[PDB]
Amino acid sequence: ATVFRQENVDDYYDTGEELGSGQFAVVKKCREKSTGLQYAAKFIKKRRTKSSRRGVSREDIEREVSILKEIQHPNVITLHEVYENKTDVILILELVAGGELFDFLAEKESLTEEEATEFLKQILNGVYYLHSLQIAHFDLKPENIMLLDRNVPKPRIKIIDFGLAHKIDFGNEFKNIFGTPEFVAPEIVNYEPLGLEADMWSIGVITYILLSGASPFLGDTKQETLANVSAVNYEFEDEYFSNTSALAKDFIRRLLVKDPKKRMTIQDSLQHPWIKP
Ligand code: NA
Repeated sequence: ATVFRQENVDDYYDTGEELGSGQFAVVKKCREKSTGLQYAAKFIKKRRTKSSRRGVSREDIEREVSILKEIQHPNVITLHEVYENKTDVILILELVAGGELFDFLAEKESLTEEEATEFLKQILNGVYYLHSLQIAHFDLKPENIMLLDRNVPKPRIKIIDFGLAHKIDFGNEFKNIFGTPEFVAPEIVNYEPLGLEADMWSIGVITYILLSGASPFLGDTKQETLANVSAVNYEFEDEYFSNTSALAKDFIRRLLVKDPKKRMTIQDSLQHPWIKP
């Protein structure tokens, strides 16, 4: 998939407001001239020279593009097209316009656990699909859980940002993953082999924040946060978890496990009685 479209994107699309700014990536909304349809345009700066640390290596760009090219599931973002100029690879992606799931839930007046599980189940449906493809996201956190559109009765969740996604064909991959300290699994912290299990840890962190609004492993410095992850230093603070069901804590307890091989699997969690009683 090395040679992308080499036309001027401005010839086929108009681009407007910024939607996100990753490092080495900016996302602008855009409208395809030929169809009227709107999309997100992710501009990934190529490093262009192996010595340059301003940009993303081609290998990383090709990895995200071929993982996106493979997936097609209602709970996962769709890739429409890819362009490449002399500075950027441009990913034309499905426009996800409902904002962050947590933003949306922040505006709810109330949230039972029951309501919370119907949004969480969507996340699990999309991860299940990814893992059935032996694809690990590695960057699962609230910023990458979007709503297609909030103004729908029950909105639909979209998993985004496949910049760390990997096909795990050997049962582990061995490389350093630089994710978000609060959500990466202990094995990412300790530069050990990584698998689908790491996403399961991240899911356990999300569920925690989702039910308490507190971050389980968050410390006063980046290294303390990492030390908390690796030590599995978290507690169900009664200040945040007094009215939280036991079945919910058992769910969380089985995902926040340092030994990945003992961590609950995606299909186990879909069968967990907190998810389907
Ligand atoms: Na579905």
